[PDB]
Amino acid sequence: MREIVHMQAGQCGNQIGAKFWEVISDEHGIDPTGTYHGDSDLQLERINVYYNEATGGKYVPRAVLVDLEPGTMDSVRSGPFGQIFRPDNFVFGQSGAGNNWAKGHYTEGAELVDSVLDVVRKEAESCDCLQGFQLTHSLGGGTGSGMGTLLISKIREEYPDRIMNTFSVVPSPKVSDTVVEPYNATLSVHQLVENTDETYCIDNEALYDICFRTLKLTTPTYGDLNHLVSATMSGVTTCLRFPGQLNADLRKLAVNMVPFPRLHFFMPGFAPLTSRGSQQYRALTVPELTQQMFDAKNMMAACDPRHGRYLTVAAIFRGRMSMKEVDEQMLNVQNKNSSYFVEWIPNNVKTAVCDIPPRGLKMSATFIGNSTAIQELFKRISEQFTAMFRRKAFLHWYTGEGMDEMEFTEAESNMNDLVSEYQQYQDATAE
Amino acid sequence: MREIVHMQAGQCGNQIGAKFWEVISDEHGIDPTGTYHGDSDLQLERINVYYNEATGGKYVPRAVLVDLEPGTMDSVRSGPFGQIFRPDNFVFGQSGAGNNWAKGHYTEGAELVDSVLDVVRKEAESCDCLQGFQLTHSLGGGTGSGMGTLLISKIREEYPDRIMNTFSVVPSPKVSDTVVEPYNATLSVHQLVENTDETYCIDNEALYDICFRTLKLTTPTYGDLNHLVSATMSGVTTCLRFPGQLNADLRKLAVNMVPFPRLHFFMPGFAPLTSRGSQQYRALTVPELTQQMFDAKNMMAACDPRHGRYLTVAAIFRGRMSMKEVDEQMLNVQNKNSSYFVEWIPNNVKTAVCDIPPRGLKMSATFIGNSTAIQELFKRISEQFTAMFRRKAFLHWYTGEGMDEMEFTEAESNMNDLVSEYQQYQDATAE
Amino acid sequence: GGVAKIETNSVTPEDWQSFSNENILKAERDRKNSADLRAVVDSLLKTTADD
Amino acid sequence: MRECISIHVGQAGVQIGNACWELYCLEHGIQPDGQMPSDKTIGGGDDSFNTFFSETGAGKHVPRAVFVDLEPTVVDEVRTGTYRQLFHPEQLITGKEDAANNYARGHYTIGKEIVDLVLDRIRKLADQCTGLQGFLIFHSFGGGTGSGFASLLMERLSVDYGKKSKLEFAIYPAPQISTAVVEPYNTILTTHTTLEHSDCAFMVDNEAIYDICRRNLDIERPTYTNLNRLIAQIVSSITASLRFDGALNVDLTEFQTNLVPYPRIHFPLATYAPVISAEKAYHEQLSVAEITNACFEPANQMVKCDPRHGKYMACCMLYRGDVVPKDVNAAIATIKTKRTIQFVDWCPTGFKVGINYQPPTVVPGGDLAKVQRAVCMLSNTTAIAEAWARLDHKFDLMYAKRAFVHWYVGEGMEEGEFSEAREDLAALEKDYEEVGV
Amino acid sequence: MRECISIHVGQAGVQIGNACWELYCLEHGIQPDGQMPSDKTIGGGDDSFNTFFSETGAGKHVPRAVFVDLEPTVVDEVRTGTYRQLFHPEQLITGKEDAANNYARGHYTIGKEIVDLVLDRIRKLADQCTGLQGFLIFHSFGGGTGSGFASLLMERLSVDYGKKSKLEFAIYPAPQISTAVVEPYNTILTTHTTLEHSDCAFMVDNEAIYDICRRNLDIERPTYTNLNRLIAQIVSSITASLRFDGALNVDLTEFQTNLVPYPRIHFPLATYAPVISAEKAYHEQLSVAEITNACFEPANQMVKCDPRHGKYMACCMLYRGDVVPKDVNAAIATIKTKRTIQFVDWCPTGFKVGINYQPPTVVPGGDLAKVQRAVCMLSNTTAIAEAWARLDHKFDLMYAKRAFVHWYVGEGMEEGEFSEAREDLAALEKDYEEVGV
Amino acid sequence: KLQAKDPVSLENAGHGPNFMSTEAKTRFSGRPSERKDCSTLTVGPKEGSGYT
Amino acid sequence: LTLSELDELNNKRPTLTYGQAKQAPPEDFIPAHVAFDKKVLKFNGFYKQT
Ligand SMILES: Nc1nc2c(ncn2[C@@H]2O[C@H](COP(=O)(O)OP(=O)(O)OP(=O)(O)O)[C@@H](O)[C@H]2O)c(=O)[nH]1
Ligand SMILES: Nc1nc2c(ncn2[C@@H]2O[C@H](COP(=O)(O)OP(=O)(O)OP(=O)(O)O)[C@@H](O)[C@H]2O)c(=O)[nH]1
Ligand SMILES: Nc1nc2c(ncn2[C@@H]2O[C@H](COP(=O)(O)OP(=O)(O)O)[C@@H](O)[C@H]2O)c(=O)[nH]1
Ligand SMILES: Nc1nc2c(ncn2[C@@H]2O[C@H](COP(=O)(O)OP(=O)(O)O)[C@@H](O)[C@H]2O)c(=O)[nH]1
Ligand SMILES: [Mg+2]
Ligand SMILES: [Mg+2]
Repeated sequence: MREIVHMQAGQCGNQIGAKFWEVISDEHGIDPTGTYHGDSDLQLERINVYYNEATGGKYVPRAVLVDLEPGTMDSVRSGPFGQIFRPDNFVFGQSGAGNNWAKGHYTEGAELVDSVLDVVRKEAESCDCLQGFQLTHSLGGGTGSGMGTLLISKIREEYPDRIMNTFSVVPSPKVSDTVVEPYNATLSVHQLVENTDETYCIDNEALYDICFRTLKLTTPTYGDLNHLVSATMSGVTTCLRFPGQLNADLRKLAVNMVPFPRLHFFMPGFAPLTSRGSQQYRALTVPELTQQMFDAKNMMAACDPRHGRYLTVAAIFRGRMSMKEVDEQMLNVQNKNSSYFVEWIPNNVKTAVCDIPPRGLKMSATFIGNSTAIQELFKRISEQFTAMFRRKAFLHWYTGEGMDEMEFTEAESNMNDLVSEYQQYQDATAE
Repeated sequence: MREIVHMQAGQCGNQIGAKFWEVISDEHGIDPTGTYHGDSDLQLERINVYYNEATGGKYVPRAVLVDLEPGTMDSVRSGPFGQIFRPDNFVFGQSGAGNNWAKGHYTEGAELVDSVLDVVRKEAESCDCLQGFQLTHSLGGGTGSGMGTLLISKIREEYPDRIMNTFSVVPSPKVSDTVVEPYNATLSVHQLVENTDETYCIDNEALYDICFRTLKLTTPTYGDLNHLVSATMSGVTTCLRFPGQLNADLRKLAVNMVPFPRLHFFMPGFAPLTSRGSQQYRALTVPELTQQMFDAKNMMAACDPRHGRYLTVAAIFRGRMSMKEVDEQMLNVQNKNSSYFVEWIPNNVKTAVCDIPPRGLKMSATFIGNSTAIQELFKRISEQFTAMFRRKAFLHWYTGEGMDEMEFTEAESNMNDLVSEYQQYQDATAE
Repeated sequence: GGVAKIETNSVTPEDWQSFSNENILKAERDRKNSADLRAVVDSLLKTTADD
Repeated sequence: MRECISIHVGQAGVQIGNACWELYCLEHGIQPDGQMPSDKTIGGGDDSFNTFFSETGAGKHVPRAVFVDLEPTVVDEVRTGTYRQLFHPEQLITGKEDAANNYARGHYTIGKEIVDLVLDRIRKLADQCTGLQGFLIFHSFGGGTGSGFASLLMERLSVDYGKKSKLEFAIYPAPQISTAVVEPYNTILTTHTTLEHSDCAFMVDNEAIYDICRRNLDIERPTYTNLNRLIAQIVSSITASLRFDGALNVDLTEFQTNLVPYPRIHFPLATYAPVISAEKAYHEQLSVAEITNACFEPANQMVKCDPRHGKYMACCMLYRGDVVPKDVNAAIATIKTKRTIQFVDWCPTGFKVGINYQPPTVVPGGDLAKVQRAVCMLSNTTAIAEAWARLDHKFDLMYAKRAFVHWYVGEGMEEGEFSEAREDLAALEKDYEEVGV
Repeated sequence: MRECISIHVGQAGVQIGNACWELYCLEHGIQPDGQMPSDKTIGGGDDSFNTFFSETGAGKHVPRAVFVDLEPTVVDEVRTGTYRQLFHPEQLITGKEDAANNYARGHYTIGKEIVDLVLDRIRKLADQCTGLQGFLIFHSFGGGTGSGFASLLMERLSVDYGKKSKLEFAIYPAPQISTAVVEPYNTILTTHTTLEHSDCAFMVDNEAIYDICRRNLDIERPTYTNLNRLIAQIVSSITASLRFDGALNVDLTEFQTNLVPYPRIHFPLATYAPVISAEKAYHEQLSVAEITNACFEPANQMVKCDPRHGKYMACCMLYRGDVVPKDVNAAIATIKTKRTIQFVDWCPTGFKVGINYQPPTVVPGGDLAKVQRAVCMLSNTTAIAEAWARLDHKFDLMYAKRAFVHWYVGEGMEEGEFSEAREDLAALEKDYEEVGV
Repeated sequence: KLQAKDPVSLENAGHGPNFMSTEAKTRFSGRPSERKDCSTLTVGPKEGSGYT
Repeated sequence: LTLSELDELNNKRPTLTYGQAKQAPPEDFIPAHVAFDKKVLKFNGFYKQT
């Protein structure tokens, strides 16, 4: 009866959470009306982790949709699978900040925060065995960065023991999509380091590369982009919903994957992923699943674990497989590629096998990696931040509605401290 | 075979009594013509509480409809469910002041009181048990307050052993809509203190507050406010009419709320109250009912309950329930917010669980509070009255018919003693 | 009208077949025990007369 | 011969009586219309219903109960319900005005207009009875008719009858959970009245029964029906010695003699074992040692009262079913070797056991399971002084400022009976103290 | 008279217990609803189930097991699986939040929420035991509730009891295959309670069982179900001597007084023979001498440590099936003259022989063959120091820079616990090294 | 189905209570003591009652 | 490929993501004291005396 509360922040968070909720409703056999039309008892075995029994047979998702301006929530409500959400779980203000951390965290985000906190308190009271909170947002916005990090902080002092997951769409190394994006990313990870239990860094450049060099797909479309991220989201919380041979919840993943309290930025990965012209040329087996799971091209972040060092690895399998060959592949990957695994931790791969695969697949696997390669992303954001901060680019707003240069200085210092920590634990010796 | 004779006085009385009569006629299956079309024997077994059988198998409400001018009574005869009333208990005057307590209590009210008294004697002698009297008037006007308090004085002098509750829609600071509201309220609250056994004070700005934040409705108009008042009125006598696990009539409610004779000014509430768009998304349970009642934004009086202390709370639950959740929810509320309850009376909760919910709701509840925070409206009306009375304004309209200013001074003084008594029993400790 | 009355007792179509199958198998099981006892009684009716 | 007269007073009394008489009809095989099934038989004697049912002669088994209330709701609910042809219409008695949770209203104003008729019906029932074993008065200490008119009926019955026993089944308020604010006043007044006119006063709480139904019968949302079914099981296990036959038997007259030491301490606790649902019943042995331990568990009493905070004085244990007298005093020996269960020093032998070989009857569509063995425990511990002191503290809080006292003064009472009840209750505390020391 | 209570704590413990109890049910002829169709049993006579099952008196057989997890899952799979009716509802104790591979969570914060439920259930199962002989406890060292809560339960069980025999069947972490990260931390934090609260502890490696299934059973796709089946067969071969009748037979007291030389040296190797598929049993003779030789093989142990690097201190053989003590004497004579196996000089006779004539049973859908004879060889040997050495190397490698210690420190545990448990395991290694020189 | 029970929601199989239904009328239905049709079931061996 | 596979795509395929359905044992056991409760056989007799 463990259960988490989903929380979408920003327009990116709103679309990606709508995609996540519709795919998890497809997984649990929930119609767009809200009733149940599946074909097994295992779908209602653990329906309470994501859904609440409304009196009348309807299943309402345990989600809080937050936006500063009623923008993409209109699209969420007017699209398919958008009527399941409770209309009291949509929170909006009359203005809208947009790609501004200071307006999303101090001026406009400080007015909606009381209503969002009231809604989240109501959802957690509706919970009886709450596991934690799962917030989806993007680094490089105003509501996703500012309001999202404000929510993460507020719920951190509200519930200091529940497991806090963030799915953060991080800036890509190439193509900007926002010009104050280094500012928002730095000023948001300054909160994400010390206020989240685990953070999954996701970037559109690597996801587009997955969509072309892995699935071809000609036209990727953000529907399929958020589908890939939502498939990872469904994979990471599989043992909470279905029986398996080796259970591992979010607390288990955090315990086995976080060696030091600041080092909790992961690279997600989901790898049953085959181009439609090559479905006839592959065999869906555990060794091939492991190979494509540990392949560097499959990674959803632009950082290179070949350039870095794997501290910890979590592999969550789905399907009726053997245990011996799964364990053998996880040992064999390290025993061959021992230069990408730090050798002061022995057998740093955790295995979590669940019985039920997703619909349409014989087997599945999702990959959560805490490499030291993620320091390249923070190095990129740090130098892109200082190239602007050394000439006070776009800083007149951030000084206008109420910050100092000291906040940016502290955020840059915290990022560089994280980079130095990742470097020292990358090049630390065995003895 | 307990029964209540109903009285409507003034325009507000004849409107929110009409809505009350049609909602309990819907509960009892009475047609607008007057012929029964229900489905259960429970729906007729205690119909003698409010109805009189006539020759032809048609039920007549046991109500007396009083107004100084016969426009509102033509409107209430014309309204839906308006032809069930007798035409004999429709007492009208040719002239009539309106918004003048002196010309509703002393002049053109001293000769219509004989006719309404004759109708009251008729409807009281056409009875076998006569539980009591229910006046649904409103303070602020002339015939609502003056003629209403004259009726209460006459009834208390004639039958000083029957339960007798007035509701009153006591004036608000914001909606206003009448200049002489402080005079009209101050001249009648001391009469209510002296005579009335239960005063269920409702407020217009609080009703607007409910229909703005609690249930959206996007245009609350006036019928929805009356329907809230009517549902609150029907939720008190559900133990008189329908059977339940634990029963509490009007006399039991009076005994178990009022500790002292002068503190009988209750503040009511209702649950559940959902928006029309989010009614099928809610899990309606007894704990969530308690969540909705024990809240500042749900009370139908303008007072905030957090600004004082609860003396007693009545919870009249309706529906197929378990008594343990009712008891444990009341006890958790008391043990959590024990600072807001008086400590010299342990367990400040009266509980009555009836088995028949109102139509359309599976699981309902009626709130009654004897809070010491009811003194805010009295302090507000007192300061408005002394603002309009420090220099004698609008006073010739009251002193042109024999009223002295010493009456105004005595009413203000008695209202101040009511405020001081509420303050004393709030701040009194178990010494 | 029809009247809503829930259903209570109603069997799955493979439960209906399993009711008639286990009645036949129980009757066949008790029939061969009687046939075993018939050969016992017939045999001892010859031996006891011979002794 | 060996019959008792039931007096169900209050809404709690009437609903408890509904559960009790449903259980009695199911136990004796009597149909809801008071007839024998004829083509079906229930078995067991020729007069093993006469304790509760009087035979007309045509097969009509009218009971021996008086359902009385000053409210036409809960009793006309019985008159409308399925047991409409079982009760004599003059047994079911309704007033007009409600007592409104007021002892003064139920004892001085509304009780007097109906007390004459209810004693007339009681006189008719007792004259029908050959030799009466006693009265069983089912009510609640919470307030209204069950605290007022019930105590008035006790005073009038003690005046008119005298030596006949008047057993009480009292729904005593929980220390924390209550449904009224005048419950300390009503409880102290009705206890001061019944302290001088009762012979035994079996206490049953409500929060404790909620605890039993939650932990044992795993019902997370119990209503009053399950509580009343448990209380019906208590009273059926009490009177099964009178109804059926078997081993060691105890009658209601000297139930008291083997129960109450002094003519002040007549408030025994209650316990029933086993209380188990249909799932966790056929996976256990249900031995006599196990059910005695289940009776002696602190979180199994029928009243919210920890028995470890005080010594026992008497324990009357009524076993039902496949109970051999070897196992009863095998288990009682282990109880006596246990030192946490500590008895009072002036009572070396403190057990009275009664074994009937009739198992309890399970109700259809109920919650209890059909068990082969059962035991009902009646403990007379000193630990209930904690509940008495909680009642005293609540009465002090309410009576310090004279809250809800005009409602009692204006309907008959003087302002001396409150203080008299208070000093009587303090005297009861001191009597418990001298009994304990 | 005898019984053996089985506790199954952890996900691994419950998954061992599922196969264990299906094997026990098929051995004793008990259907999953909980009764035997017949009365007489092949081999043992009448009450040959009392070591594992208990009579309710009405014909229901309830196992003497306690299935405990700090998690709704897995125990809910048992509760809604095939054996939903065999198990008592209250002997399957579940928590709400898992310990999440944390010894601190499983031992200091959330273990002490249902440790008293499992202790009360143990005491209530022991009350139904006439003479209790064993406390067989099944868990894993992978972490979580199988380590921390197992340590807490073992500590409270050993201080409550202590005249009984608390045997362990632990899933020790394999040298190179492991499914978690903080496994050395959890194993060293829990090895103290296996050192000083255990009478005996049999630890297995998952990869050793994988290797014997891959080689002997010819399963290139082995699974935890197969692993639990082999472990259940080992436990059944250990406990068959109590329940089934036969020749010279060893109960737990004889076994563990002939197995351990010193109180701290109670950690024996486990081996089962003949682990064989059916299509290979068609070819093999499966004679006593060759199954004994198969027991004395390096690549046949349940734990990855080569026994040629140590001295065999003691060996207890438990034979089952078509086994004659003459054949056993011939097999022991064959083994004792082998130069590969060498013993300590302070054990002149080093074999304890138990014989049963009940062959092991097979499960439908199983993997082992229906062998006419079998043997479980349990050898106290000093060659297990390899596993402790590998575990201490892993733990020192992770503890050199304090990885994952913040979880344990913040979850109510002092930081010196790791150091003192490492010191205890170093002392255990020192004893096992210079016990056999 | 194997959780802690609710008589209200378990009324009318699993669809909750009925319209205009009271607690006494739903519970105290006056049903006779049922005699089990154990034709397809396997009755356990008799243990004997206290009279035996 | 044939374009009729678009119409064949809506076919019911045998769903097997949840594995084989585990067999369940029937509830065919009842204790004697619950099975034979309230069952009495009634007869009538002469009992002649001299
Ligand atoms: N166990 C149990 N207790 C009940 C039941 N009904 C009411 N009570 C108790 O009765 C107390 C309230 O007093 P009532 O019995 O309702 O009042 P009354 O005796 O009918 O007299 P009035 O106040 O005039 O209605 C509550 O605190 C309940 O605990 C019931 O059905 N079962
Ligand atoms: N032999 C065998 N080992 C198992 C099985 N299931 C789990 N394990 C072992 O258990 C170890 C992990 O601990 P778990 O049992 O899964 O977790 P737990 O004991 O329930 O404690 P938590 O982590 O809090 O859930 C792994 O290293 C496995 O080797 C099984 O079915 N058979
Ligand atoms: N994968 C994915 N990324 C998105 C989506 N919508 C927006 N983004 C990313 O979000 C970034 C812009 O941040 P934005 O969503 O405007 O932040 P906000 O203003 O707080 O909502 C861009 O870099 C986009 O790449 C989406 O549907 N899918
Ligand atoms: N609820 C309600 N309030 C009213 C109505 N009419 C006036 N009021 C409020 O009450 C005050 C005057 O009361 P009124 O109805 O005129 O009293 P009457 O003349 O005796 O009927 C005004 O300030 C209004 O705010 C009505 O029809 N219903
Ligand atoms: Mg009543
Ligand atoms: Mg687990």
